[PDB]
Amino acid sequence: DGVGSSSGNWHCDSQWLGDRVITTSTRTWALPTYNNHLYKQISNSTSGGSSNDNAYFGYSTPWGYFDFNRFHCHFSPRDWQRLINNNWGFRPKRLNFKLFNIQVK
Amino acid sequence: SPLMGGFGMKHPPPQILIKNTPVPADPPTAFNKDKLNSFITQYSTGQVSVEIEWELQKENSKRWNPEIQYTSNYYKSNNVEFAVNTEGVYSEPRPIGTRYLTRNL
Repeated sequence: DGVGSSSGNWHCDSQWLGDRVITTSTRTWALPTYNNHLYKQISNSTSGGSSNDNAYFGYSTPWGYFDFNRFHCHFSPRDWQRLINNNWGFRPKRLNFKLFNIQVK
Repeated sequence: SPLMGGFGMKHPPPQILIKNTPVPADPPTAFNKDKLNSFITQYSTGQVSVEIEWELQKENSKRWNPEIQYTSNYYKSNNVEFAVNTEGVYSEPRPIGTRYLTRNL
C-alpha cells in the first residue's frame, strides 16, 4: 500500500471449536545480510573437519528461511494442556501464512 | 445458596414417596370393627432411573501457563482409586471439589 499504512495486524490467539482448534501466532523477525549477498561452497575442509563420518559438501546461500516446525510455535502451554488432557488424537489440517509490516533499514 | 453447598431453589425436585400396599392376612369369619393388624410379610424390589441434563459454562481464559488439574497418581498401589477392592467393596478415597481452573477477580 503505502509507507504510512500498516500492511497487517497482530493476530495471536487460539480458537477451540468442537472437533477443531485453530492456532494463530504472530512474531517479530529480523533479517540481516547473509554471506554478503554471495553463494559460497562449504565443506568439512572449509570448517576444518577431519573425520570421515562428519565429512560433507554443500553451499551456503544469502537467503534466510522461516521455520515454524515446533509445537510451541503455535500452542501456548495452557492450550497444549487442554489438547493433551481432553483429546485422544490430533493432526494438522490447513495452513495460513502472512508476512507484513516490512521495514528495511 | 445452601450453606452445605449446592443450588438453592424455591421449587426443588419433588419428593418421590413409595410404599408397599398392605396385604391383609386371613380375616376372622365374624365381623370385627377393629383395624386389621395381621398382614402378609412382603417387600418389593425394582430398578430406578434418573436422568439429569446439566448446562456447562466453558472457560475462555487467556492464561499462558498451564492450570491446576485433578489427576490420579501413577505411582503403584495395591488398589485403583475409585474402584472395587478384592472383596468387591467400592470406595471413594478422597473428596473431590470443583475448583481447579482459574479466572481473574
